[PDB]
Amino acid sequence: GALEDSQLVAGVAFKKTFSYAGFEMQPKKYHNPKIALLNVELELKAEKDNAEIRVHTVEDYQAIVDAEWNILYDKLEKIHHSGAKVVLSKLPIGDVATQYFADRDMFCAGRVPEEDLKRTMMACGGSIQTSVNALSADVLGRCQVFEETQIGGERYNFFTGCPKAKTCTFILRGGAEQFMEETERSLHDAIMIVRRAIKND
Amino acid sequence: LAPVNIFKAGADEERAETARLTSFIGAIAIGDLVKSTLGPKGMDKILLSSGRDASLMVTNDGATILKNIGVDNPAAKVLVDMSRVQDDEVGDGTTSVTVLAAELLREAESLIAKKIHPQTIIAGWREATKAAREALLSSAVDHGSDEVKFRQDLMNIAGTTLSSKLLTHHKDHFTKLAVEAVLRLKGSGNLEAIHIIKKLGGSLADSYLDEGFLLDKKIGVNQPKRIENAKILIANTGMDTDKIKIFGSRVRVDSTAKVAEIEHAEKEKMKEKVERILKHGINCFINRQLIYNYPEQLFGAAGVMAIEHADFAGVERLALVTGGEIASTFDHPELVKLGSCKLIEEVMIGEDKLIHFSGVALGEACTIVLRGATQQILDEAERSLHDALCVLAQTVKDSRTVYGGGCSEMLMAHAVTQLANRTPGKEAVAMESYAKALRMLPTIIADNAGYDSADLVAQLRAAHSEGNTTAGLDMREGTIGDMAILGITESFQVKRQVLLSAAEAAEVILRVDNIIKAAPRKRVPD
Amino acid sequence: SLGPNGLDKMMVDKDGDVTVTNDGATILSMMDVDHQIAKLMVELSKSQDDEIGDGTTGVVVLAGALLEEAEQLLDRGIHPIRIADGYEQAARVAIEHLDKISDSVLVDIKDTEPLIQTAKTTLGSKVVNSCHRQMAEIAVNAVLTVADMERRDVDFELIKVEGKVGGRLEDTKLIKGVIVDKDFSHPQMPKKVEDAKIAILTCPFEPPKPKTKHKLDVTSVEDYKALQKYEKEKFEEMIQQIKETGANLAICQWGFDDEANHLLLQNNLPAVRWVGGPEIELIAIATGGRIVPRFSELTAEKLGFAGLVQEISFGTTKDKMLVIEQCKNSRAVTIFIRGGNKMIIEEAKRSLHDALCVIRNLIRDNRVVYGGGAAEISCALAVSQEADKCPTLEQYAMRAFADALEVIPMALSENSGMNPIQTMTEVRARQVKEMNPALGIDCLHKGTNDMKQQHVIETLIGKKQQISLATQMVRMILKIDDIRKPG
Amino acid sequence: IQDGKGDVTITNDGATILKQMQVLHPAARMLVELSKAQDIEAGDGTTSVVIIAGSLLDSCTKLLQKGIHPTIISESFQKALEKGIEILTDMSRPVELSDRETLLNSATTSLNSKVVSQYSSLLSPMSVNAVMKVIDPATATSVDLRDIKIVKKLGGTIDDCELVEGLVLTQKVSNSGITRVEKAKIGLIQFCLSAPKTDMDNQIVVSDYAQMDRVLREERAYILNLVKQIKKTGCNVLLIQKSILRDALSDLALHFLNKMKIMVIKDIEREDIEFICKTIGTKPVAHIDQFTADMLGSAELAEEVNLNGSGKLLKITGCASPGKTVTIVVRGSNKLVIEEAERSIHDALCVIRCLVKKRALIAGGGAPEIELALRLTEYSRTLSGMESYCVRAFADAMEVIPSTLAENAGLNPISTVTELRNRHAQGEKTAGINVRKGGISNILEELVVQPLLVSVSALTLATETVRSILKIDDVVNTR
Amino acid sequence: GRGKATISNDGATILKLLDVVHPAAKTLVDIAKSQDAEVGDGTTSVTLLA
Ligand SMILES: Nc1ncnc2c1ncn2[C@@H]1O[C@H](COP(=O)(O)OP(=O)(O)O)[C@@H](O)[C@H]1O
Ligand SMILES: Nc1ncnc2c1ncn2[C@@H]1O[C@H](COP(=O)(O)OP(=O)(O)O)[C@@H](O)[C@H]1O
Ligand SMILES: Nc1ncnc2c1ncn2[C@@H]1O[C@H](COP(=O)(O)OP(=O)(O)O)[C@@H](O)[C@H]1O
Ligand SMILES: [Mg+2]
Ligand SMILES: [Mg+2]
Ligand SMILES: [Mg+2]
Ligand SMILES: [Mg+2]
Repeated sequence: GALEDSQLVAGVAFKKTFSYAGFEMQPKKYHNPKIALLNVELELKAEKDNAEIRVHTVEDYQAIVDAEWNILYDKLEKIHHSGAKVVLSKLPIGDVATQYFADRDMFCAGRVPEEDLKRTMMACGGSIQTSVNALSADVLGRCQVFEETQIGGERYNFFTGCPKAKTCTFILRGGAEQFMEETERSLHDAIMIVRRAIKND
Repeated sequence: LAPVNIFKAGADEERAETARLTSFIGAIAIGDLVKSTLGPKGMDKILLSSGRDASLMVTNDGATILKNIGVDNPAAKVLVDMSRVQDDEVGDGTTSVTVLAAELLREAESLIAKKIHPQTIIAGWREATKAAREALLSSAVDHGSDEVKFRQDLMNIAGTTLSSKLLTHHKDHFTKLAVEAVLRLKGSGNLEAIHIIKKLGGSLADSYLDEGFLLDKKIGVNQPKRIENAKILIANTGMDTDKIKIFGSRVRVDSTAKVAEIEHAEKEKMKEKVERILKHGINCFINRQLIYNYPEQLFGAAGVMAIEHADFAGVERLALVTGGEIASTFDHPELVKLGSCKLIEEVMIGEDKLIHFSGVALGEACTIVLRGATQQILDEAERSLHDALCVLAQTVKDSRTVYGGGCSEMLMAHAVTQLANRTPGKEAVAMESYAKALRMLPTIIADNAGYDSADLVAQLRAAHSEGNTTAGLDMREGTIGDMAILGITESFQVKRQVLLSAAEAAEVILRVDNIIKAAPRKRVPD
Repeated sequence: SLGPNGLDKMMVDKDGDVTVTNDGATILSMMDVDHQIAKLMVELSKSQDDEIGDGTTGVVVLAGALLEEAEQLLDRGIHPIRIADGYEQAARVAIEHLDKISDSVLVDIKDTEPLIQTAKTTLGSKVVNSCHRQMAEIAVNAVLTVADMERRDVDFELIKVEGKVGGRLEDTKLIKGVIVDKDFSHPQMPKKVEDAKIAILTCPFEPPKPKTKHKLDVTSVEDYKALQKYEKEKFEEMIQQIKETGANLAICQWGFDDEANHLLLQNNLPAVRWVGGPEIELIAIATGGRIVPRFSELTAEKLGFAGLVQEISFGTTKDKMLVIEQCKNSRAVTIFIRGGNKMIIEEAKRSLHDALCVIRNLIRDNRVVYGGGAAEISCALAVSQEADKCPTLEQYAMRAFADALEVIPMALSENSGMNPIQTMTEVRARQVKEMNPALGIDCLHKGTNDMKQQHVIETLIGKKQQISLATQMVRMILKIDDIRKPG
Repeated sequence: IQDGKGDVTITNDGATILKQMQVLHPAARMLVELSKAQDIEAGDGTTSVVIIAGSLLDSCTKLLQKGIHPTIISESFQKALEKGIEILTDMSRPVELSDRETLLNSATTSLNSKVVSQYSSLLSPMSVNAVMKVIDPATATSVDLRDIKIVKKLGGTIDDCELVEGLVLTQKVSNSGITRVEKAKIGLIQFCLSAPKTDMDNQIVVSDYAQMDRVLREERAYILNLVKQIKKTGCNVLLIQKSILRDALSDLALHFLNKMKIMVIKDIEREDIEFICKTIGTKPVAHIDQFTADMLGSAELAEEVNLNGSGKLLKITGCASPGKTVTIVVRGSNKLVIEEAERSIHDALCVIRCLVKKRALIAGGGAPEIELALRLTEYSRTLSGMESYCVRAFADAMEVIPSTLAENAGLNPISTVTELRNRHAQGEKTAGINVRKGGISNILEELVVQPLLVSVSALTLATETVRSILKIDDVVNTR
Repeated sequence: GRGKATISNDGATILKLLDVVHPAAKTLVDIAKSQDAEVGDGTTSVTLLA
């Protein structure tokens, strides 16, 4: 792209992360969604590395096998019943979770960077949750439109339309890595000057 | 070169003239190296390896030579890849294609010397190939509705394929073996269903095709060594420590008697499984895995011959030969089919004992025993028989044939010449060059024989021009003869592939005008 | 390497691998250089390739011509910032002129003729031009099948390009289904099914196993026999669960056991083993089914319908592949490439990628201009006309831009074998005399200079990107005045 | 021959010599394969085949210089080979397996060229008896030489080689005190006499002090039960196969077995079980429940002997169920002598095997070669063209063997070959070189004969190798 | 050293990229860094003035 193609989004936008099988089977545009921000890992795993299971009978063995699926599905249903349509996490989202969300027309993203998640929270108005046992309305973020778009060979997630935003994001175009680096360096000089001028005029 | 450097140390660049020179030299060298092995009177090459502990082979196939030759010229690698792909596709014609490509590039070199743009040559060659393939298609002869004529054509094709190889000393003997082995498959193109076993000792005329089947395996101790009217069960299961219950379980007790009881139950499980196996009413059990000594003694007491460790290939071939199915879990004797044969015994070949199945039910697979005086001789014999089997399978899959001995090349050359005399511009020279390149294979064949190649090719060209579309070379005397009368036959797919691959490789090489080499990765001595 | 008559380059890798290619981006990527300016040109070509996907060599040619033209002005005593400003002005004027002569045509599934013509024009320069009609048709059909139209985007993960050496290039085709490099697990399974119902699974055909550390204690013969019975009961139960839903074919992401394999063979239901995640999601998207993690969750509403599943065998090798075809309306297609050489396959893949990118650009924006240098000649005329009204010493920079914008017709004519100055002089005289901006260089010698009649079509955004990117890169190069480096 | 490592061999066997050298020329790496092929097919004549091949390849040079083509040379060689096969088959003579004198003559002829020619009067009957003890002459068509086992034991002299119609073991007995048993009942074991052990991960947990003694008591009782069960059947000799995962015989088990007066032999190999069963009639047992009095074998004597200083050796003799097996003990005062004697005995066995395979006999001493040369020289004149030259060259390339024999014997080769040819051209076709008389005389009177299969195989393989060699015209070096 | 290039017009960035080891010269780098941290603009003017 060209320099005049640079843009400012009042909202947030970040790069696509790693995805498992089924990510292509869920919708990629929402108008009035609800956003859940989590710090919880949603996949089938051992409860604790400190744990150990000792059992005597095959019936109890089968019950133990079923218990893990029951736990994971309980967490997934607790997320689903809150009304959220977009789910973001700092921790890995498993293939089972991805297919579960895709089977009910909901969007999921995992391994989102901490800075991006904080900026998203500040833009939308939610709060990071480490437990899905108290997912009320006041902890869910809201945006006026969410999309995924192709930009110059990459895929980007856009949350736009929030009027109460306290942040913004720059998308800078150019022809080379050093071109973009020098553009960013030039933008920083103006940003600091404007901050100082806001302080004293 | 510009005073400024635009490359790392060791990186190299070659521009128009040098690049064309290098590519043409490499291609012509590759062609000239393999020209000598063409025709009924070609000779062999010795390949010995410096690195692989001095491995020695004597060969005639073109692809085998080109794979082992360690070329470094970029142009030669394209020809090597083309030959390898041709071998993987049809399995015959790996020398003619590279000779044709080399001759085409040799003509293109002089055409460039005459100040002609390469794109004009490319267009001329495109039109020439378009005409030649149509002529070849119109020349084909289609059989298959007649069994006798089909068998005659198969015999002719096999005898023509084996002419250039060492097996030409016993051509009829090996032609019959190839034809029968191919027709034992009942129309399936499964080439790995034919097992070739080669062993030292005896003359090459002692090779044969077995009427039953042959395994190089053993049988357990205290078991019958021969069976009449056998009922065979073919299984793929684990009869070793069979109690691999894939759970992560363990044993915890407070005594040694309990461990003894569990150890007894362990053997009881295997005894029950062996009884379930025997419930099918069999007298021969063939497993692909290992059979331990306790089930071995159970089978011995029951009076059953057990075969252990006959791998996937052997199990599949036994299934195709006898008619049974590969079974497991042994819980429904009414839903599993058993094999059948009239005799199982042991035979002594050389100094080896082999299990021999005679009077089989289906015969969908076969084994071929090769005897020779040298390991190189055995390797070359198997390598030559593979080409015959492949071409026979291909011509069975598509049953239309074209005459050989240069007749096809002269027909294509005549068509290209007739096209060339009809067009203006510089492209006519390109098509005439294409015709000249086509007319070189009979020349090399005659030269390798030691005849007057120029005079013979002139006579052939005159005959084809006047209208004898079946004339060709007679090698046993060195004259002009009729290919239909003499029985020189070939498959249409092989010739089509040769022509198309040669044209594609020639065009790909000719479109190049710049060679850029990066700094090589340094080997680490110490 | 510019034009339908251009030649190609042979690049030797660090390990001795050979690549014969005409793509400027790939050539510049495979070259290794020390000069920082050379690396900048490589990055410029790569950025053009990432953004548009075509015209990656014209941009570097234009940038080189522009930098060459700036040298005389540098020698005459002009500050390079003035040159950069004049270049910016001329580029803006040319871009403003470019969209005035563009014609919009169409995007729909009914006509497809202009799309075919555009794909033909983009494929005319490659080694594929022997079957370029066929491959253009393939490309346009695939993009129209996959494209999303209300949002105006396509996803290239829904198009799978695979090639196997052997056969003829003309054997290349399009499959509205899936093709994978697998086969049926048991050698005695049927090789074709014509009304396949597919159950897609992500669980191994093995008894279950908890993820956390566990130990099952066996303390008696009764417990031993209970475990022994449980193991086989699980194997039977999973097969009955799969069969009860009416499915006829099963696909699994992991391996089977011998017992499961024999039971699947015995119950007349073929299966496929050890497939990948992308293949599974493509199969689900094509057949309309869903991926299930357990046998307990399998229902007849989660199966997929396929009108044919076959196993295809190639020549004298043992290689076999699986094809799933004749589904209802599908959002996934595959391109099956064949050829006699590995480098042929690679170049075919690159050409097909170029065609798909061009058709995607047409989807994004549907107004075009005419190639053969006509747009460049018209832009040069416009810049030269505008420069006559600029008195402030920038007319020199504007005329330098106009001169450097005419290097494309020189390159085309010189490659085609005619005389550049006479050819473009006559063409420009004809253009200024008449009022046809659609006159260019007759490269193929068909007897006319009218590219609109000859059906030579190019996208507008490609030219805009070329001009803007080259101008900005030239400005960056001109701005630098010092360099430090070790020895 | 001294190797790179430092090992030393002394040999007369042609195949062994060629294998032990390291020839580098590719044309010289096919002669060793030819020798191996002749060794596999016949077991004798591994030198004459190489001599004949070299002679033919040498004769090809004059024709190549004169201008003949290699293809013509190959075809003419094939014609001459067919004629030679015809002539030799005509010269052959029928033989019956019930004639022991003929077998003795053949064995001593095959054996009188090695270092052990002085011990032929002791080694020939051993070989004949060994072959006749394994086959059934009524219908035997081939001989399995893996049914005869050769055991090499240092000490003594070659004179002490012997034939054993029983079982010989090189390992010692683990039982301290018992070394000789008469009227022995023998059993073979494929399970372990040790503490119980399951194939799954097992472990015993102790939480009270009584269990500590209980475990020991239970283990002791478990071992004692197996020992009593073994004793119940009347077994005197026990054989246990090798085991590497768990201990196959514990000290407690050995103590109980010694208390019950049973001789124990341990570490029987897993690959000679078939031979042991074939020899003594036993049946392998892999479960104690199947240890029954019908699964044992009976033998008259089973005892270990101590040689003077070399060590111990177990011998089992007088088997009630004698199989078709036999063994040979080879002695010697040096390892080089022992291996050379072993190779000589193998040569004799192979010659007898060939004579069983083909019931035909022929005279030795160069008679077949000289007759072949004369007949092919006569045959050449009937032909016209380059064929006559090629066939005459093939005929002349066969005097090399008689010339070599005369030169080795120290006579005049020219006069010897001339006299041989003249005598073969006027009648008797059994005349040959007599080394004892030092001249030319009837060779059957010296009782020197050989099978026909050796000559036929040598000629055929040599001709095929030469025809293969003529096909090559380029050498290239690969990776 | 690693071949990575940096194109810059910023005084503080240029001074950081230069490998200055003169004890008196290091002060001019220090003041440029201080100015950049404090106000964010004017990194060349202070060095020229000093
Ligand atoms: N008996 C024959 N008489 C005449 N031409 C023959 C004969 N046998 C084979 N050819 C010709 O030999 C050529 C094949 O070359 P060859 O070395 O046998 O195979 P390849 O293609 O593998 O090199 C073909 O042109 C074929 O027509
Ligand atoms: N048939 C044609 N007639 C005239 N010009 C053509 C024709 N086909 C392609 N061109 C021109 O060739 C130029 C170079 O295209 P190409 O060589 O494919 O590489 P790129 O598209 O990356 O520049 C294009 O600007 C186009 O206008
Ligand atoms: N006593 C003998 N007198 C004469 N010739 C003999 C006598 N014994 C053996 N020969 C001959 O000598 C040759 C035996 O040589 P030998 O060393 O056994 O070679 P090879 O191992 O190749 O058979 C044969 O020609 C054989 O007939
Ligand atoms: Mg061939
Ligand atoms: Mg292009
Ligand atoms: Mg001998
Ligand atoms: Mg400033």
